[PDB]
Amino acid sequence: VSPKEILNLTSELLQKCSSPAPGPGKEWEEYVQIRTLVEKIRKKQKGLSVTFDGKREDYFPDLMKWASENGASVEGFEMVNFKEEGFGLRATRDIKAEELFLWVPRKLLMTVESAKNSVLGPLYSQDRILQAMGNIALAFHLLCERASPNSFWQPYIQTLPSEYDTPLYFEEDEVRYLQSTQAIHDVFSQYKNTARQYAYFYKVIQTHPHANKLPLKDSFTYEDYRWAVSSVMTRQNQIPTEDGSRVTLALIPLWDMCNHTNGLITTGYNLEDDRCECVALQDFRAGEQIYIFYGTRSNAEFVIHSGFFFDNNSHDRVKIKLGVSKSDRLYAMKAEVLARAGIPTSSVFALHFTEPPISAQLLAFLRVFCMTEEELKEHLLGDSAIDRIFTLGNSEFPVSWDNEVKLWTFLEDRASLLLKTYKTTIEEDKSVLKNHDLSVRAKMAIKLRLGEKEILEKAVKSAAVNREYYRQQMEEKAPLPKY
Amino acid sequence: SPKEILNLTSELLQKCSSPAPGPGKEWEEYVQIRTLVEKIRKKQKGLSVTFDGKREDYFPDLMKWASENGASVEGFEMVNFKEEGFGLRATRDIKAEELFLWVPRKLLMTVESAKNSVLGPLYSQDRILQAMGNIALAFHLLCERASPNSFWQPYIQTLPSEYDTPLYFEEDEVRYLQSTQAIHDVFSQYKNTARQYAYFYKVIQTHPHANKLPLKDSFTYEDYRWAVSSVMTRQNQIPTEDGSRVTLALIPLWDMCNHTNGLITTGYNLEDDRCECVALQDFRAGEQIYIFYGTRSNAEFVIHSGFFFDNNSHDRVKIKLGVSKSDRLYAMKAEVLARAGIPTSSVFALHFTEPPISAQLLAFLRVFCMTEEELKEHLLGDSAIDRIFTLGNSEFPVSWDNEVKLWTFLEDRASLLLKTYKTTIEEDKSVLKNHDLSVRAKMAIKLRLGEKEILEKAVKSAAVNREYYRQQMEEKAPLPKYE
Amino acid sequence: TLKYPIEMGIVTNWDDMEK
Amino acid sequence: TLKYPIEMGIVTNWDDMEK
Ligand SMILES: Nc1ncnc2c1ncn2[C@@H]1O[C@H](CSCC[C@H](N)C(=O)O)[C@@H](O)[C@H]1O
Ligand SMILES: Nc1ncnc2c1ncn2[C@@H]1O[C@H](CSCC[C@H](N)C(=O)O)[C@@H](O)[C@H]1O
Repeated sequence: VSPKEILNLTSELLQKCSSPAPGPGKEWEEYVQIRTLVEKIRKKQKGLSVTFDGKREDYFPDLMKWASENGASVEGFEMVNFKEEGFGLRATRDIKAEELFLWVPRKLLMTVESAKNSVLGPLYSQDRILQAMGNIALAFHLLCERASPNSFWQPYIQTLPSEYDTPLYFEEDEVRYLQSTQAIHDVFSQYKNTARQYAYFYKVIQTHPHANKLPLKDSFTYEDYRWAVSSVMTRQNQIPTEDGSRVTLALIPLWDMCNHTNGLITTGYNLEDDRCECVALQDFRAGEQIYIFYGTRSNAEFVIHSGFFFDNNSHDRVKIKLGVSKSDRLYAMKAEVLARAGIPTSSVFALHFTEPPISAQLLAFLRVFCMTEEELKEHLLGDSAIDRIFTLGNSEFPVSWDNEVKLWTFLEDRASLLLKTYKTTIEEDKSVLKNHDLSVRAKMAIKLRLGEKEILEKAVKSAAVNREYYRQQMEEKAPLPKY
Repeated sequence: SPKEILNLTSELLQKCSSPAPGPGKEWEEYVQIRTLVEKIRKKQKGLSVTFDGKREDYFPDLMKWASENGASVEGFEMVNFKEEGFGLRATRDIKAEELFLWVPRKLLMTVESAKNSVLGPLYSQDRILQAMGNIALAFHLLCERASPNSFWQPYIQTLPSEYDTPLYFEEDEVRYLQSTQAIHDVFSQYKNTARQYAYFYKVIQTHPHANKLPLKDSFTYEDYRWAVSSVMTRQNQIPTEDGSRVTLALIPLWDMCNHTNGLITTGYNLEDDRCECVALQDFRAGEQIYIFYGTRSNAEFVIHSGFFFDNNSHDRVKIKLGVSKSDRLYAMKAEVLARAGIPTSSVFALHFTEPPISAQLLAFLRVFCMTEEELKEHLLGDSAIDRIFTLGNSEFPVSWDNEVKLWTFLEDRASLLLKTYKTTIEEDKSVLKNHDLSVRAKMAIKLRLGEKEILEKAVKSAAVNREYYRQQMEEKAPLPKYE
Repeated sequence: TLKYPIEMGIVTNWDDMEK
Repeated sequence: TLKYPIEMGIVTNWDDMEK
């Protein structure tokens, strides 16, 4: 209850979350330690500082009227609470693919520039974090306008969600499902970043004179900050500045009520009319939900930054770290070949679930990684050296049959090795999903760890297939293709 | 403002106390009442009492409070399931018929505890509270909700804040129910609840016995809609501690269980003075624990419980039938029905079962179609009472002709009832397949689809029974006789 | 069987004007 | 085709100590 008590707990929180990384074996333990401090603070606070009297949908009429007054499209769709995605837009007439059905002028947007010109301007002008991080500045812009009853953006803010499914909102046992995955470190970083930021700014707001007129000085809870950054990370957009020279981050009212489906980006910024413009990704008949394609993100990115898991994500991928070792006798030649091909000697590549499993850059890396000294010479010397480097990412022009067989043997072995580092198997994951009754957040975590393994399992099978094809080419003494 | 609300509630009271305007005017009346409620609701601040934490923040205090008063608190946890909302999930294996949950009477909220509370003085004065324990429960819940030191606060703070009873539907969601049997019950419930809110709003203002209630300072329409929805979706009938009367109660912890098909496995144990629930089926650790609520229809689940249950094996629709006073055999038929314990006109049920009709409806239909000679054999002589005894028994018909008449009649009447709906079964299936709908909208459409599917199955069953008995008549089969 | 079976959400009459 | 494609929920860096 005591103001000085919370200031001491946040001081303790700031110190804990500013300490260096503990080492990957100690990150789960540090995670629980930070969760313990945050939850103690949160349980001593009163939740969201500003709550509204009516239901969420009570405010959609005001948003439409406010958008209409400032030149946005307001006809042809309605807001509906869908079970799968939450609230979304639904067509009230037939909308044809490529029809411009949605447009939002810049004056309705919340941007880093509107942050600078608002009540947050003075604090923004002197705080090193706000000036450097538009995403955080937009989170505080959103909180300041939320706690301002005469704010121009109130019709937008009163329609925002009150809760999200970012991992910031998960229970400890819900995140525990992700132990041993690739994704869980970023869950840890998100939680530590948010806790450090809340404690830092809580102290800044309570002492800095450029914050004496901010509504947050009277009340700024951890729940406030968790809501604000989750609002920004699930909804923010990059748009050009008015003069088109630079980019900024923005919240786009009305348009950000659309939920995600597979497809192509059909929203662009119209600089001439100074407005966001969305054209229909597909035909939407009257009564069908209107979807857009958010972007080619992985399910790890959708879970951690967008708060949902997308079934049948055609762009799902996992990471695979690979590098030429300096203990390799051919390190110098491989490094130079990679360099001439625009590829680092060590990098984080992706494995994809859809065809093809490996990108051009990863194929080229794997070919060089397995090259003999004579092959490397052919890529460094003579009048065809540059032509050979030009084709290194092309699956149709192998270096040699033996090179392919070695690289697909390596990828199969490494993908198999990675699979064995997970604390569960794929069949075990499918059994948990089939035989246990799980919350939405729990299923997101289990489906994420399942997806990582299914991508590695598909890489193992594809590499086995490819290895056999090129071994057959070898034994058949087939003529190597030439470009 | 306070004089304005009292003005509006006075109009609402007079609007909702007017007699039924005739079935053809009930939609127009409904929309009129809705307009007035929403105008009041928009001028009020929602729920008078709200809590800072999330719903799941308060489940620990519920468990600790239940544990201190003798309730089972081990072997389950609270999980937010997507399909049913929050429910209980087993943390150990639970065998069918194991007594896994018990709730002593001290924890319950009852009409008795309502009497002995701050509501006591008003309870003893108001005739509605005295006659209707369910409304008494709802006000008990509201007064304790607004009492920060209430004994039942750990329970109240874990209740839902919103429900899916038709009181919460949008007007277009209720509109899907036009021309169905259920929409009249939706109309009644809406008018009942608005009349009750306005009536008690004025009573609390005028009665001295209401002076100490928290409701004297704030009592919103949202307060009342939440309270009655809380009661109608969760209330239970238990014996008094005396054992000689029944009361209505809210049962904490136990009423977190969601519904599946089965049999009732919860009973009251007077000797230990506690509610007891044995497992309806095996629940493995990590499976949701379900109970069977009761043999209610999907119209009852929708209107009074706020959900539609797929594969409800006890679904049924109403069919109103009566002997006409212009029938020349009315006198005889009325007497036979009376001797059988059956009214001359009644609302029966059609079930989604192999026989669609109960013994009582079969008996009524047989008398409805009896000739004068058959009526005389059920009225006179030493075998008349034997004949009445068997009227509800499919195995002993009155005559083959009687059966052919009654199944022909039922086929024609169920066929006619199908023709009074605005849509067909095929149109409803197309709506559910081609439109993206809210949960409430889906409940409404599945409800009207279910009414028609029961009638259609009744038509099919009746046609088949007609052919069966028509065959027995062509073959001059000996009639069965009970011996 | 159960002397006092308990039906969750037992339907009650809310019509104060008829009852 | 689009000169200024807009990605909904574009991923940003929140690590203030890196930046
Ligand atoms: N395909 C999908 N499946 C499930 N949830 C989705 C989804 N696409 C978008 N969402 C949800 O919508 C959010 C993006 S903003 C889109 C509107 C949002 N549903 C709202 O109620 O305001 C995401 O964070 C996720 O919560
Ligand atoms: N089988 C089922 N399907 C969908 N909802 C159900 C259900 N069984 C119970 N419910 C929900 O649970 C309510 C009864 S109280 C049971 C606990 C409730 N889900 C809660 O979170 O507090 C019903 O009004 C309905 O909202």
